[PDB]
Amino acid sequence: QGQLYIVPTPIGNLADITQRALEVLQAVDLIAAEDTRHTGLLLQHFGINARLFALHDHNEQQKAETLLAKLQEGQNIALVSDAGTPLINDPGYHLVRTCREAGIRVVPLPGPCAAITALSAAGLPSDRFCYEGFLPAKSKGRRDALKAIEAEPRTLIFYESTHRLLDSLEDIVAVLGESRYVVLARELTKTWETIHGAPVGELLAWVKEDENRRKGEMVLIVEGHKAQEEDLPADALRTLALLQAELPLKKAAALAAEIHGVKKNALYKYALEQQG
Amino acid sequence: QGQLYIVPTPIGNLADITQRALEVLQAVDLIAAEDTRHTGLLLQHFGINARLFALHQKAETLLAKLQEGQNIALVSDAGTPLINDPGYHLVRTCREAGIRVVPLPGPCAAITALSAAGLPSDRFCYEGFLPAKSKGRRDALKAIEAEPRTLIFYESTHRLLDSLEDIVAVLGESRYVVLARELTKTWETIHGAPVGELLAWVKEDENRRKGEMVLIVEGHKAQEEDLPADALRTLALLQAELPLKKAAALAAEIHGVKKNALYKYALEQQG
Ligand SMILES: CCN(CC[C@H](N)C(=O)O)C[C@H]1O[C@@H](n2cnc3c(N)ncnc32)[C@H](O)[C@@H]1O
Ligand SMILES: [Mg+2]
Ligand SMILES: [Mg+2]
Repeated sequence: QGQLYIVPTPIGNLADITQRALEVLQAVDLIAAEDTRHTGLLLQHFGINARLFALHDHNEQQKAETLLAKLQEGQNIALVSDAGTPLINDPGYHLVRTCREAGIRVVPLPGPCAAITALSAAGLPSDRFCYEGFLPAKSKGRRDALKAIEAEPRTLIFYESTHRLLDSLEDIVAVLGESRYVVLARELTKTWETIHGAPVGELLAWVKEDENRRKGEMVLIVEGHKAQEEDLPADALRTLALLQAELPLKKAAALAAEIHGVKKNALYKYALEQQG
Repeated sequence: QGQLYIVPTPIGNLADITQRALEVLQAVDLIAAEDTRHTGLLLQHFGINARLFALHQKAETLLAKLQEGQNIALVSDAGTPLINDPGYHLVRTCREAGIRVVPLPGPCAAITALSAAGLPSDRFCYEGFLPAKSKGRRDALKAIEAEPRTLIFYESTHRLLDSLEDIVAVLGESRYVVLARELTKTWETIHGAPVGELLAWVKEDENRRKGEMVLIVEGHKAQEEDLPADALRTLALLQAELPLKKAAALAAEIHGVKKNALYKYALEQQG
């Protein structure tokens, strides 16, 4: 019977909270939080007292049923995360789905979002964009993920940690090339806030100039691929290379052209250039 | 020497304004908005006076003012500014001119709708307003039919029925769609259901299509198992050339299909 509230929290600047959020927090009986201690400190700063429930992804589903039962009893539950808004790389998906399928009102509240905040000042097209969150921590997985989105024409939003910023930048340089334009937004809404846009190679070089520039939390905005059709499809080239490894060059090119339905002369020229 | 500020505005709830935004508005001596009337009404409700600037080149004037040393705050009618509209060129020019841009967190209709829709969020794409023309809308839907990420669109009450019919025609009926209406207000309503069921539900009453809407559509992540004729012909061609096992592996890696299936199919054909 009681409604669930998705109340965002500041992303580092306490002053960046909404009045409605404070009223809702003081008007609810239980607050599901990623880390009770953290939220507890935030509540104390505003002089708000309420019950805290440890709700994180590890025990999300397990306690989703308990939260649903509590809501059915007429209680009001507000969901908060350490920062930004829940459900965006933060726990809450299973609980929200269970509440929705059980016929429970869900009241979302506007609030801070690191990706949106970075995009607003990114200086890049915002009409269409794709959010991807964190990148794989492994080199092979990261390279595969980057390759899969190499041809994406929309602006790309990624989340990044100081622990792997240099490796991720190097992988981006290797895959997407240094010509791509990338914007790094660090410590938004904080004293050391800094947004720097540049070619990937230039960006990397600038970051390596000082360790201070890769400290804290970061968001990466990658300009989408340009609308150039001169380059032939990469899948055809990969198939041609694999068939060359397994079969003779001429048969490999003929089979690749036949399956992909592309001109054989261009594929043969590319293969000859690669071999040379 | 001046600093540009991005100050998101409420989206239909005056209580959704943050303290930092109010302090920034007081601090800046010139506020630039697209719709002067809306921002003026917001300021009067908050009892704020300032030198409003109207947007319609204005980029050069704003850059000159910023270079002079005047703090300018950029605002929009609702939500976060410079989203689904031009203006990012000005931010890029200011960054290239040594100016410092301070974004402020604020309301976002798409993010707010996504946080409550319950559809997957680990990865999503925002497509903004769909084409107002039926042919354009159908072409856009076709271009994103195979997208596996959750899609977020903005729609107006005028074309909500047309958009729903277009999605029904293109994406079919089995697809799950969530409609968010009048978020952050007494009329807020989020309803999730198949496209056809949602269309019937919205047609059942007129108030359900009143205002501005946010549409969240789950990506295509089902019925991906099949045996395309291209894979079969490739396997047949490679079998005569390479050993069955090698041909099956090559076909599987080319078409991204299970190798063991192709092998069983080849054996059944041979049999
Ligand atoms: C792009 C122009 N945009 C401004 C929102 C801002 N740009 C933002 O990013 O949040 C206007 C569009 O956003 C949607 N919208 C705004 N407020 C809404 C609300 N309370 N409920 C539902 N939808 C809403 C709706 O589709 C409207 O036509
Ligand atoms: Mg922790
Ligand atoms: Mg968290």
